[PDB]
Order: sequence, then C-alpha cells, then structure tokens
Amino acid sequence: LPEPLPQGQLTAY
Amino acid sequence: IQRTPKIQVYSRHPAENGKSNFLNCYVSGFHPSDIEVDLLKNGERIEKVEHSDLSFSKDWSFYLLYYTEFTPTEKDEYACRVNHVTLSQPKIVKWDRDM
Amino acid sequence: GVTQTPKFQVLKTGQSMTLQCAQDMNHNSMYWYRQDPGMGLRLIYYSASEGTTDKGEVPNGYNVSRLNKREFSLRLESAAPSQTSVYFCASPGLAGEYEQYFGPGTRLTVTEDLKNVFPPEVAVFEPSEAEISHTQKATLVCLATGFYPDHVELSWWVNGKEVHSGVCTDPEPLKEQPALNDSRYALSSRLRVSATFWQNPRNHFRCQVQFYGLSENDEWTQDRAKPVTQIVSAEAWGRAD
Amino acid sequence: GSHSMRYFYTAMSRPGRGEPRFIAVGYVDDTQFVRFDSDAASPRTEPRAPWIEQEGPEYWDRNTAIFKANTQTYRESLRNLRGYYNQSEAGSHIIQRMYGCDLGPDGRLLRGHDQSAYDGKDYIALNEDLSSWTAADTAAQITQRKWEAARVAEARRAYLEGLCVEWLRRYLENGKETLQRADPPKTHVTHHPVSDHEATLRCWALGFYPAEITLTWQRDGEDQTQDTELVETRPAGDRTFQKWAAVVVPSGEEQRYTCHVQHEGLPKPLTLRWEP
Amino acid sequence: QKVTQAQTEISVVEDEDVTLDCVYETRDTTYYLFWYKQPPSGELVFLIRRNSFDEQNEISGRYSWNFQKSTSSFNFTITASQVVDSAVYFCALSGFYNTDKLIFGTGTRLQVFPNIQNPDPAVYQLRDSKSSDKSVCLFTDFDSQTNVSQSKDSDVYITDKCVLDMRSMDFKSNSAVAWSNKSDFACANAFNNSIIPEDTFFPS
Repeated sequence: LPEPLPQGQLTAY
Repeated sequence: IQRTPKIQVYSRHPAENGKSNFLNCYVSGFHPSDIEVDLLKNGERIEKVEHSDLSFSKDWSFYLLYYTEFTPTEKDEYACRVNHVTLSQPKIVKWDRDM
Repeated sequence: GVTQTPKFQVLKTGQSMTLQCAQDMNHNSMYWYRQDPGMGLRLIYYSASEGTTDKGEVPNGYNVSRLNKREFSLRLESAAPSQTSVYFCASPGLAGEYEQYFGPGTRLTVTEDLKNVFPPEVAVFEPSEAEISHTQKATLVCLATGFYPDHVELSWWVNGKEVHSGVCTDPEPLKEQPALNDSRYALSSRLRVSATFWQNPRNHFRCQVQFYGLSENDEWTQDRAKPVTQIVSAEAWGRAD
Repeated sequence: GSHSMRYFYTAMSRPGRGEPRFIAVGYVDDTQFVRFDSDAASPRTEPRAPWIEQEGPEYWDRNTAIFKANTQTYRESLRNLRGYYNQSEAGSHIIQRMYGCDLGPDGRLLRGHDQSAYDGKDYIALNEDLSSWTAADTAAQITQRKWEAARVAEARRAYLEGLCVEWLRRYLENGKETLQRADPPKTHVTHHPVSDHEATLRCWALGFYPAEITLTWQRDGEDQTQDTELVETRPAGDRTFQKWAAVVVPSGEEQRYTCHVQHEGLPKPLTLRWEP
Repeated sequence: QKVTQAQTEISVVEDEDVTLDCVYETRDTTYYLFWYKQPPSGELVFLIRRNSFDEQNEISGRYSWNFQKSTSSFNFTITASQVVDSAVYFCALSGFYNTDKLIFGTGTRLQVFPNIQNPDPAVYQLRDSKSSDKSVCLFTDFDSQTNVSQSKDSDVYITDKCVLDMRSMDFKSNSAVAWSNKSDFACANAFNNSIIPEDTFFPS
C-alpha cells in the first residue's frame, strides 16, 4: 500500500 | 550533465535452437527517462515487444527491460537497437549468445 | 478555516433544509457532527474526497452531497424533533494552532407548529438602593422571557458601546414549562458598575437581545405579530438616587 | 535477509501537448507487485505479482485514488520547481521519489525512507529521525520550510512506522513461498579464445534471487579486480536475475583460475573452475 | 473505536489545579489525539494535537498534557486555574488518512469559580420596569461554596450562579436571579430552597 492521502491537503513541493 | 544508457542484449534461457525462448534487451543507467528501443531479426524490426514498467536505481538513473518471445535457429541473427537523447546516432548492439 | 451557513434555523416537522459547509484549505476530508447535551460530538456523514460520501454513526434522516473539493452539504429531507441539535462541520489537518478546523456550528430547532415561535420580552430592573449603600456597587438585571426557540444572543451596551467587563449571563436558557415540549425559554443577565457610575444621570444602559426567528420565505397568517429575526431591547438611565 | 518495501514515483513534464506524466511502481525486496500510469486511457492501478491479486476491489480503488491525487499534486510541484529554479516551460523536467520501510528483527521499522530528486540530482530527503529534512540546495530549502510548517514529516512518520510496516507483513505472509525464499545461482564457466595466446573466461550466474551477488576471479590469493570484467546485474524477465564475470588469461594456464560466487541461497560460498 | 471522558461536570476555585481525564481505544498502531475547548460561546478552539509516536512530556505554560500510550490515556492539566478557563472540554481520536473517522469524547464541563476574597452575602429586591410585572430578586456577594437549587414552586424561576468580573476594579462576584409574578413572592422568602450562609443580609 502506498502512503494514503492525508486528512488535510496533499502538500506539494 | 545527463547520463547515457548502458546496453545489454541476451536471451532469458540459454540459447538452444528450435527451443522456445525470450530475447531480452536491458537498458539502464540513463537519464532522462526517454528512450527508443527496438528488437531486430536479421536487420528487420520485431513488432510486439512488450517492456518492463519504468523504475530507477539508487542513483536516480532509469532502467527498463524490452523483451520478446522467439524460437532461435542457426541462420537467424538478432540485435537490440537503442536511441537516447545523449546519442547522436542509434546504437546497434548485436546479440552474441556467449555474452 | 471552514465556514458554515446558516448560523441558526427554525423548522416545522416534515420540511427540508440544507446546511452548507465550506473549506478553503484544500483538504480532502470533510466531516459532519451533531452536538447534543452530554453526548459529545457524534459523526453523521463524512467525505474522503470530491464526490465521495460514507455513513457515520447517525446517518438516519441525514443525507449528504460532497459537491466539489470545497463544499460539503448536510441535507434533512424530512425534519424531526429528534434532530434538534447543534451541527458542526469539521475538516482537520495538521496545523491546528493557526487554522480553524471547525465551523461556528449551526443551532437548529425542529418544532411541531410555528405558532410556537415567540420573540423574547426584554426587561431591565434597576439597582437596589439597599445594595448601593451596603456594597457601593450597582447591579442591573436584564430578563429575557417567553422566547422559543432558545436561539438568542444577549449583550450589554453602555453609552453606545458593547461592554464585556462587569457582565455575566446565564450559561443556558431556562425553561418556563419544563413539563411541556415546546416550552418557551427565559434568560437572565447582570451588569455591575460602581455606585457613582450608576448615579450619573448621563450614563445610558441598554440591554440588547438578538432573537433568530422566521424569515421572508416563511408564511404567516395569525393575529399576533410575525416572529421574525429581531432585536428586542430594554434600557434605563443612571440616576442620582 | 531483512525484508523491505519500496515505492518509486516518477513525475515528468511534457515538452509538447499534454499534462505531466506520473508513473508509480512498488516493490517488496526485488519483486514488483503494483503499477500505475497516468497515460493509460482510463488510468488504473494494476497487479504485477500473483500473490497481490487476492486483495479485494476495495484495495485497488484505494490505490487508484492515491495515485490519481498524486498525479495532480506532482503537476503542481513541477510548476513550482520550474519557478524555484527559474525555468521556462520549454525545458522538460523530472521529479523522482523513493520511499519505503526496512523490516527489522522484532518485525518492526528498522528505518524509514523518503528521498526526492529533481533532474536526477538529490533534492530533499527525510532523515533517520523521521522528523527533520535535508535540503540539498536553496530551492529545496523553500520546500523544507513549507514542509516543516505543513508538518509533512508527521504524516510521513505515521505511515512509515504504521501502515508501511503493517502492509509489508501482510504481503510477506501472502506470497511467502516466493518472497521468503532465496533461489541460488545456477553457475557454469565459459571459455573463448581471444588470441592466439589468450582467452576470456566467463563465469556465469543465472536464475538467481535476490539480486545481491558477488562474482570475483582469482589467480592466487589476491583478487583479479584488475582486470576482471563484470556486467551489471540484469533481469531475465521472469523475476529472476543474471550476472557474469570475465578475465583474459593466457592459454596456459586456465587451470590457475578459480571463480567465487556469494549469494543468500548459498550456505557455503560456491567456487568454480573451467572444465575442458 | 472508542473515546471516553468519564468526567461530566467538574468544579474548582481560582488558582486551584484541575486534571481532565481522557481514555481511548484503538487496535491501530498509528493515530493522533485532539483536545478542544468549547467556551460558553459555542465555538471550538484548538488546544493541542498529539501523535501516538511522540514523547510524554508536554508542558506549555499553564496547560499541560501527559500521554501514556501503554495505559491508553491522555490527560489535560491546568495549573493556577482561572475563571476564564470555564468551558466544556473535548478529547478526540483520529487516524491520519482521508478515510479515517475522527471520533469524539462525551466531553467535560469545567466550572472555574472565583476566590471571593471578602464575602458579603445579600439578597436584594429590584424595582419595576415600569410594568414588569413587576419584581425581581437578586442574591449576590456569596462565596463559591454556595449552591442554588431549583425552587419547588410552579412559577418561581431561579437561575444557577454566575460569575461577575469587574476588571478595572479587580473585583469578582457570584450572583443569582429569582423572579415570579405571584403576589406573595417576596425576596425575603425567594431562596428558601437553598443551603445559604445564615448571616446573609436581608434588606426590608
């Protein structure tokens, strides 16, 4: 399983 | 500074005429990820060659495997043909069954 | 932060309403909770992402619509008194210290008949002479009686300015008919100032109650005035005694 | 062996028409099990090893969702690193990411991993402590602050210790027959007249797993590193691996040469010679 | 799965200490815990988030926390408690991922009362409005060790105690209101149904 999505926002670079 | 691909061409099982086999071309160590790869039978291009999914090593350089099913005979010659952005001409490695 | 409309609502049994929730933080997740006395926050529905919904703990009578990534929606197709509650919308992240993850919450009362809706009567009682010469202080009392639902906001205004020091208001609205279901409410509040400040015939003390009732959309065909959202006040001037 | 699980993300901006391409592949040890490509007409996450296919549809819907979302974010990121460096949308650029967990003795996280690179050179990375970062350049430093204030590090650790370790164990049990097993090299030696007065000796290692191997030639007690020719370990294409080691020897004289292979499916380090 | 706050209502006077208990239940290895304050105002203000894999020591001025992962508890502690702390306190448990359900505790109401430095307990009658109608009884200046129970009567309304804080004076006072429109309702006999200081000043 890959790192699942956070509750919050998926932070970019 | 980019990185030029390495090329290895070889069969899956040890070569033996009239016996079913897979002819592999393995390209690695290159960056960026864009690469042209063809498999050649007697100078002609082999259509229907699947390839491995894109992945990369500890030093960020990519590697892919191109492969095909085939039945080798005594007369028939094969080669892997590669073209990458750091190459001015296609490279044409001939398959020697001893390498 | 996360916004939430409406803030207050009154409804008759059987009717619809959609509480709208909005989040601007680019969060994937959106949650709906009701709050009921000594029950904590119970989940209703949530949304993992855009165009996705999942039941919670109390999904009966509730429907949701995760519209886009910004907006969640809690829909009551048929109102029921057991849905009288405060509804909070939630969208948690990891930087809570400086981002608000909860809506202000929306107060909702579901009644049997809208003839139950009454605005508050407000009355100010002036400081006792006995107190003034005993303790050197002056206590005014604001009283808000006969209001239903218990959606109000009480506020003391001294000489045109809302004041917060010297002020205490009841924790929760009291019930006049604890027996009855639709019992109208009552609230009391207190403002204390020095005896001298009260003895000034220039000082103007106004108690202000904000009631949230019916709207323009709401029909009304009755003798007594339509119980709209409104401010009812009561005021006294200071006095030399 | 101390098992591990890795995920490799490749994001790549397009010079022509089209959106940046996001390819994800995952591995347990040296075995791929999952793939995802954003080019695929209706992009889905696909199995790549038999033992994964037992997982219910809920599992694959869960993966797709993750990668689809990651595609949109990595497109944002590219614009950003295009800016961080000040680069036109003429140039084509690559972000890579490589994250996973190594499984220690008490069946728990030995250490977690997360490294990002831009154009093949190191960009940012989570440290051993799993709470601080390493910015390699001034642009990477912009991300670090952003990632410190967003607290990415806290979400990363949560996964690496939590789910990563948990799921690797599920996979390690459900494909154990292949994953927990080491297939030894099938070795034979080879001879080819260079001259006239010389010949190559090729020491072969075929059909082995894992990729970890050590092929060295010896004339005496000292290594023939100068000059042994060693090729990169290569896939057979059936999930096994290949490698060879060569030296030029005088046609004397081949007798004096021993090959020495080291693996994990070999109890004793196997040693070979040429047989005429 | 479960978050328990066994405490319902709890009382302390100013400067005293309070520890609001909170216990959780999960089968999960990774998770984080919330603490939220709900003032008499309605809104929810963030106090602290804490990951399961963090440390144990958390002192942040007056508000302090102790997270014992082995005995599955997370306990909030206020030192030098102030009337301002008066709120309902929420413990909550959640997972890190979009699919995870944020689970709340039943809550705890903390009532911080003042340290009435000079009691002068008295009951007063407050004049008309004019037409009110027409009388209101105030009970004030008692210390925080006094309880205001409901009246037995049908139409005698009495509110629970309340904390004043005249700031500019640095003065605090408790108070209670009691009213009726009954013609016999006297402020001399309004608060009978309470255990109140027997030296309470009753002006006639």
